[PDB]
Amino acid sequence: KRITTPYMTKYERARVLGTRALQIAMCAPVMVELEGETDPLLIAMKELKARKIPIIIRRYLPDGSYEDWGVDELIISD
Amino acid sequence: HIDQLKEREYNNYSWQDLVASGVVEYIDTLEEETVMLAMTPDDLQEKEVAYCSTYTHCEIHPSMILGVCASIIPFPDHNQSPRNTYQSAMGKQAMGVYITNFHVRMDTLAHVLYYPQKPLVTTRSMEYLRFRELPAGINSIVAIASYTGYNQEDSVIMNRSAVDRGFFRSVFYRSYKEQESKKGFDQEEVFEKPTRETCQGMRHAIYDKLDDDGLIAPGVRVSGDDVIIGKTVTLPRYTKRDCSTFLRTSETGIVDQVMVTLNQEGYKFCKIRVRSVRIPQIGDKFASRHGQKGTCGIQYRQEDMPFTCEGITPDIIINPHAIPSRMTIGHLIECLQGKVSANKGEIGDATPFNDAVNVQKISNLLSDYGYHLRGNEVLYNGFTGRKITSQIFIGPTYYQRLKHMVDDKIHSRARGPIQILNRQPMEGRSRDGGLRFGEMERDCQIAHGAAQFLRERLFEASDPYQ
Amino acid sequence: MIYICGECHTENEIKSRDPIRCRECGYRIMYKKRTKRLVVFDAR
Amino acid sequence: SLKQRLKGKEGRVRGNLMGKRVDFSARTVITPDPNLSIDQVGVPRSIA
Amino acid sequence: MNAPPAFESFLLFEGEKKITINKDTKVPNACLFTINKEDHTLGNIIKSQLLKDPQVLFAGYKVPHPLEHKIIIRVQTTPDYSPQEAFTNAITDLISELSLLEERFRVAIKDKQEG
Amino acid sequence: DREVLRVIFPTGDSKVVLPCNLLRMIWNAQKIFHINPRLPSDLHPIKVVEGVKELSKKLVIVNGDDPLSRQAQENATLLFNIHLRSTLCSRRMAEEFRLSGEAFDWLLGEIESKFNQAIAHPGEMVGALAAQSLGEPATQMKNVTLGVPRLKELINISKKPKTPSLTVFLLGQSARDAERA
Amino acid sequence: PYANQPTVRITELTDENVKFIIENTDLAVANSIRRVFIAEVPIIAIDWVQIDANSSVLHDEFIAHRLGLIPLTSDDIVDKLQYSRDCTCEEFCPECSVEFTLDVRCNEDQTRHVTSRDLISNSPRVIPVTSRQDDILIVKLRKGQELRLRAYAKKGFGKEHAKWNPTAGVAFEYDPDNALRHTVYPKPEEWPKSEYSELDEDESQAPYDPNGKPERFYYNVESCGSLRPETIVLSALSGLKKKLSDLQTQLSHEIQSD
Amino acid sequence: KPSDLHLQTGYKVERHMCDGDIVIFNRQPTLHKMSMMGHRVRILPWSTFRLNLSVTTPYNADFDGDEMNLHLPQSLETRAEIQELAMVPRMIVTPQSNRPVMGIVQDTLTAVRKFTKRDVFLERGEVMNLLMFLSTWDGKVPQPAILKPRPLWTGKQIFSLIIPGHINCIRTHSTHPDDEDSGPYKHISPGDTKVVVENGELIMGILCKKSLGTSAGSLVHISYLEMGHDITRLFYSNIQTVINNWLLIEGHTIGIGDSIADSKTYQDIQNTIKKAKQDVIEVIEKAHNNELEPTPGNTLRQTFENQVNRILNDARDKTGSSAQKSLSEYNNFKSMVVSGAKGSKINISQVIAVVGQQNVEGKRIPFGFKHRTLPHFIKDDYGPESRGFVENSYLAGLTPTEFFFHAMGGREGLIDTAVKTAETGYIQRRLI
Amino acid sequence: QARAGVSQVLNRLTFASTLSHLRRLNSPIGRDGKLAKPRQLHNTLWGMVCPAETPEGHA
Amino acid sequence: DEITPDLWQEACWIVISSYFDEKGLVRQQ
Amino acid sequence: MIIPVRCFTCGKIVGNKWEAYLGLLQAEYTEGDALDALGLKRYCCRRMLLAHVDLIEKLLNYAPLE
Amino acid sequence: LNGLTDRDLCELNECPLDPGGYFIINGSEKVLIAQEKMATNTVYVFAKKDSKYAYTGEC
Amino acid sequence: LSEKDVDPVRTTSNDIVEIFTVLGIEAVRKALERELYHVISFDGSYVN
RNA sequence: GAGGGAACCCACU
Ligand SMILES: [Mg+2]
Ligand SMILES: [Zn+2]
Ligand SMILES: [Zn+2]
Ligand SMILES: [Zn+2]
Repeated sequence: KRITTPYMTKYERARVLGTRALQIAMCAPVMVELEGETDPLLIAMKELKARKIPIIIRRYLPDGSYEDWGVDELIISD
Repeated sequence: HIDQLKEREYNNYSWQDLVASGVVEYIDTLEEETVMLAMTPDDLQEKEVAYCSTYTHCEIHPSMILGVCASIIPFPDHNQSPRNTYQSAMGKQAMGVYITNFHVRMDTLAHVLYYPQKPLVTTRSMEYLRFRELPAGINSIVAIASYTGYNQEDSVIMNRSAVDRGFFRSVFYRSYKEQESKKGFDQEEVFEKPTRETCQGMRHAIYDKLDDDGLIAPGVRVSGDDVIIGKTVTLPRYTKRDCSTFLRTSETGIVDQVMVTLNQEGYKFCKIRVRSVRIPQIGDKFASRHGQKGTCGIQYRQEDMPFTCEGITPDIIINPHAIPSRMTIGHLIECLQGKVSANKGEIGDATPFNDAVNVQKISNLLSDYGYHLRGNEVLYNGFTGRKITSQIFIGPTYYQRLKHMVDDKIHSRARGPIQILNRQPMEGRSRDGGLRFGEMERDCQIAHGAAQFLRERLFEASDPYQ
Repeated sequence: MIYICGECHTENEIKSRDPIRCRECGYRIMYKKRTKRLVVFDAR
Repeated sequence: SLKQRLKGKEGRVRGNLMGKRVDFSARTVITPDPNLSIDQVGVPRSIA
Repeated sequence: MNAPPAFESFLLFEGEKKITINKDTKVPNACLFTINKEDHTLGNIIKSQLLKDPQVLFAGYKVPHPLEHKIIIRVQTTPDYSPQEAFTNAITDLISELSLLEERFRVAIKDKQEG
Repeated sequence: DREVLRVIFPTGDSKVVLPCNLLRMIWNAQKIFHINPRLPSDLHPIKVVEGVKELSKKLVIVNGDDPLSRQAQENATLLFNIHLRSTLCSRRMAEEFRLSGEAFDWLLGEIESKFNQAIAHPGEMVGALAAQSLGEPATQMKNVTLGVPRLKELINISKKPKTPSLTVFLLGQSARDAERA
Repeated sequence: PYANQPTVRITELTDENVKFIIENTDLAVANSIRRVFIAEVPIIAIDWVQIDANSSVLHDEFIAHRLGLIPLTSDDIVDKLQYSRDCTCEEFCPECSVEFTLDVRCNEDQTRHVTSRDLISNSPRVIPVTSRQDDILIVKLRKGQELRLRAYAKKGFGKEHAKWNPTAGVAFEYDPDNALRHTVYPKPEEWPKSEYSELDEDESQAPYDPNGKPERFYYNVESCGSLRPETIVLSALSGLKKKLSDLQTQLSHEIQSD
Repeated sequence: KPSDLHLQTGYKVERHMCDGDIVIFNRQPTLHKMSMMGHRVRILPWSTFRLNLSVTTPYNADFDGDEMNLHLPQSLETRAEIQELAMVPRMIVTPQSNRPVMGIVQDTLTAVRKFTKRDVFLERGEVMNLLMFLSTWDGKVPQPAILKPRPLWTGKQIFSLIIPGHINCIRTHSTHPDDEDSGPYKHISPGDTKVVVENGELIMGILCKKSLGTSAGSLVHISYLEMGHDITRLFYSNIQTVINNWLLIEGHTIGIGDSIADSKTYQDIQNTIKKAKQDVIEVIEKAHNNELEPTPGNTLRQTFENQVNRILNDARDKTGSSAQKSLSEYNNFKSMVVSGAKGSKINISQVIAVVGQQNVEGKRIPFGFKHRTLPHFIKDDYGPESRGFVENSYLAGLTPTEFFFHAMGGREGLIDTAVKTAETGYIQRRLI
Repeated sequence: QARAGVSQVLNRLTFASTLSHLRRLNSPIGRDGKLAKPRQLHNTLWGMVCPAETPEGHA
Repeated sequence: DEITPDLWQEACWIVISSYFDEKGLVRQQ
Repeated sequence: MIIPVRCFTCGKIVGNKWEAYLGLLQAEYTEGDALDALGLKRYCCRRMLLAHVDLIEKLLNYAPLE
Repeated sequence: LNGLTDRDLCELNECPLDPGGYFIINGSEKVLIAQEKMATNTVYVFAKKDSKYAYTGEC
Repeated sequence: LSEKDVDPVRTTSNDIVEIFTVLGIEAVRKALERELYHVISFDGSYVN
């Protein structure tokens, strides 16, 4: 029932990484094991690579409807 | 006539006597459209087909078609014309000694080179522009070479050891004017040394460097947050508030002169000249006399610069790629002629239309002095001592230090003053202002798709409001 | 304090609110003394 | 007038909404550096 | 304004190590010697002296940025030899070279001055 | 496909703009899998036929199974599928490219990944991209007018062009001799 | 131990320059010796200027810069003089600096040439070089103009400032006949021969030597006057050896630390 | 006070901008989206913005006094947007012309043309010094292309080490002959002018602007398409560092000796100029004696102008062809032209042989006086010297009439730039 | 409604700038004009007006 | 007597020097 | 304005040579012979004296404020 | 400063190389830039384009 | 186009307005694309 | 620990 692309767009990747980095900087629980690094961007990218970011992208269609895609449901091709 | 004019101050023969003799005459543009001009007297003394047998006038010298700024260009007929235009623009921005009585004058902006040199390669028209007496520039050993990649895209490498010896060192003079003014009976601005418990709204600065007349003394080091004129205005316990004159920010220097006088309407009027020494820096603009502008990209010491077998290092290294699309061949000929001039002990002649000066003649003259005839030399790498495989064109070329230093242009803002009306950051580095994130930048960030950066720039780095 | 007259090279004591005029030659342009504070220049 | 306040490239909309002065911005002369990578800019210590 | 002090090209500040050795993990028996507050002088002589040692498989130096004052010397040796040992022996050979050159220059100056 | 191409390109200009560089990836497969072009290959031609069929099935620009979606998907990938069947012909793959079976499978996977990397991302501000892409070369720009004045006469729909003109083409023998022209 | 065994042949020794030839060493050793000539030979030069009065037409930083560029005799005294960064004094002392004073007032109708002869040192071993040629012109004064200043000269080398560079011109050469083809002439007949060339007039360039390396190096070290040129070369060899010894000490400490 | 120096979790510290910080870097005019790119901050001890040289092409920047702007993103969302969207390696290839915007520029370009020639041989110390500046090097010194009599590596070996991954690319050098591909030496190039890179190894060919520049199908383009943005960023940096350090050994200059031609070449140029001026005089005599036949679609004066301009363009082309044919392989104008770094064959022609015809508004120099270009000519003089043909070179120097006509020609270009900027900017604004 | 820039502050950065500013001519045609003819270097400027010295940009 | 071409450059710069000795450069103002 | 103490390129002392050079030029030497008599062999040192403009003499024609 | 020798100008703290040609207004040096205009009293005939006039004479 | 022995297929104008009024909106779309391509690619410049 | 605007001119890329 979902017609949008199964790939995570570059804008979706940028905003999910920024939002997850801000959440980690506001002391959200880290979803992966971190090997002693501090930067929230690096933790956000290794969470995205592990596909464990707890964020749902709501993609709006021009007709007004929307599709909810998990970050773990999309293909991180870039 | 020539013999009479050789003793102008003996015979009292002058130019006006030459006009009265019927020898020269003034022709305007409407009359010039009916005259028949010989370019040179060689057009007169011509054989059976002279192309014209009815010449009415002769040019005194064709190089007199140039103006003041185009007459300092050496070999202007060997350059592309837009480069001559660019040099005519930049010769007005070149720092030398602008006037002899600069110590008397307090100009708002003043620029004095330490060691201005007359060019080794001059034009004869420069004898009447007084460029021999007030020159703007230094003859520099310029090697046109690609060295470490730091001279690319109109950049120069300078010799740091040369710069330490005063090469292109200059002085910036800035004058600050202030006056007491009686803007009403109760209002009375006055030059006083202010006191913290008495003056309203100080700028949290030091006031100890002021003398008790409210004026700083000559010879005192000053910085960007320093008071140089202490003026208080009476408020109609804080009977007076602070309206002191402050030094412009990040313009460190030394008070050179303080002058006190009366203005037209009889109030006390102070002018303070502050002196700052500008050592050549990375990012300072330098130009030859051929449109070859460029900022200093790096400065190497004498042991790092490439050297000839005599131990000569270039003062300036310029990129070869500055030459081909520009076709500033007069730069190369000036460099060659300057090598010949410095070896011979003479001032080379670079009047534009001169058949006595030729590239072959300059080449033979250079080969007569033990150098390669085309100005190339075998240079050795400064870092390793190995010979550079190519042979480098190197010799004296007249360079100019332009007014555009990087320290008069570097500007950053984190947060600070904002405008009253729109509550956005101010204008310019002089007011600690912000940079304009204009419409084209907005379009570029739309095309990037960075909407949160667009919101940061256009909403919460400029003027948040609720 | 002590101001040098611009024309006549002489030093003159001037108090505050006193009009700036040389008592010798009546010249209105006067210059401050070089300071007595101790300023160090690197010889570079 | 108010119309002159709103109109033009120096007006309210084009000069204060489509584009505007920003904080956290710096401007200075650029010089070459072959030793920096392409994604890297050398910054003076005063600006930083 | 942003001009560094001229002594910073050759003076170590507090806590700045002169030479630091890092094992180069790409190939066996390779080390990177980061020498602080030096330039092409010592880097060039040490690299060329290491190039004379037949047990040295690689010897090079670089200034990573000319506005910084730092030398990186990469030395790779044979497995029966050490890059630290090669670097030490290169410095020892250069010191003996300069001692011999110093005494022979003194002898030649004395001979030239006596006639 | 050849007839469709000659309808689309009547001037015979074979230079097109397409997402996946098929010749370079065939060369990449040859270099990766150590293809000996002088030895017989283990790639069946029917493997080429069926692999190109499934690959063209899984290169989707327009989603959907309705006939409108299928027609739009066939139209959107028509040039690329023509070039794919032309390049990954079984005859060319056997005697010209000489690829092996694993090289061909890697080729299909690489073509699919490179095509899916080429699809326009939703959120692309392509109008601003187009306006900057037609204005940036404008900075670097019969008496027919060209350059910036002609660009102005185009984007401003001018009822009075500077040099209005026709290009009249002639039919039959009228086009072949100068006297009836 | 793969050290070279270099040999020295002095060909000229004046009070201004030394011309010499180093054989059987490497090009990097020769170039580093040249670089220490220019950059890392310490001399004594004025580095601290306090101007008490300056009525001259030249401003105070100008006078200070000219005073810094004046060479001072440093033979046998720069070896025993301490760097101010390494000295136990607070600001200045005779163990790390030399005091100079200048007190010149022009009271005559003739222009007074304030030269380096007017620099009066508190140490007789450190004087201006022209005060042992004319004297280096510091400034020119007219009647009523004055210059009083106090300076301090300290140890330093040319890597810091070019006023501490002891050499005027270090001419350096190797392979004068271009046998190694380290430079490639498009037209070898257009090029003048070196001073050290060993070719006949019909020949323009030596035959190529594929087994050759840079092995013979020619120097003309010209002194600015602060040290004797042979003292410059000896101090350069000593300074390079001391740099290598300090680096070896730090390297041994780093090896033992790991 | 220290009581105000306490940090709690959830506090913000407005710390100074440091190494590795992400910024947006910008040059006005911001024409396309690659005039604002994300850069990583490196602090360097002077007062300028240091910039990489390959990056100067998307900014349309040089260092003749350009000032550029730097915006610091203030949040983690904007920082990640710039990091994942607007960085320089992601902006290597543009969607405008499906080709790279940044390539190898001017000294890296001139010396990679000089470095990948067949007769470039590097000794062991030179190779080790060059490999010090290869950041992607794996630590293994390659076997030299020549082992005996002496171990020598070629420049193609070192650039093969520079070329990343297993790039396969075929290009041609700018001096590639047209009939070489049909000859017997197609796959063994006699002039080394067919560039073949196979498995990331530069097998053959001299690299230039056609291989390392901003063209479609170039080596950096293939590197971006096959290896992504980070490996291509390392590729750009490695090319620049290794080539710029080999150029210390090799060196590149321009001199007055590169502007000289042979005496035989000067004689040929003077003969061509004399013959063309004679042809112009003959066409003038044909037009004056009413023997000039108008061409279809044009009047007699415009056919005369077309004939004269054809003769003078043939003169300029033939003198320029002789000028390039005189040039040796050591000529540095030729080096910078065949590298594609700077200049053209027209520039070499104007420097060495003939500047050419000066044009104002597409015609020859107008009769600004009564039927005279200058008062030094006779009336109705339609010859080459009168109407703005400069028969001298920049080396020879211009005659005063030629100098004035050349100034008239260059003023046209200055005017065109100054008055085209505003209309082009208005077109961009309306398009946006 | 009056012409501006007839009187200018005299440039005193160089002696050459002072001389050039003291010998300066001005066409009072608006710099927003995009016609090229007043900006062109006319033939009749020989010996009267310098063919090289003109500003860059709008003027 | 007529000025020979070998003396012409020196003569023309003599008369130019005479012109700038009288008029100067700001004579129009 | 005044003769530099050092040659900019090499650092040879030229500040003690300006008055000697002027005296040699007054003694009917050519400029090249005057430069050769002062030991200025390199053309970098010769441009120091050849191209020097001694503006300090004309600055000394103004009455001093101090 | 009219008729003064260079020594008299130096005694007045004026530069003898200074050309003059400018004014001092409120202490600021002001130069009058020369202004081009069409010549007076001369008949000039032009052809106005895209107008009701084929030719026009102007004085 | 109506004239005899004139190709009624390939004959075209460079006038956008008359192409719109004679042949329609898709034809003037194609004509606009062709004329913009001509302006762009006169210099040899390529835009996607 | 920060109190004018406007106009004009010059200049920079
Ligand atoms: Mg620029
Ligand atoms: Zn008095
Ligand atoms: Zn001490
Ligand atoms: Zn010198």
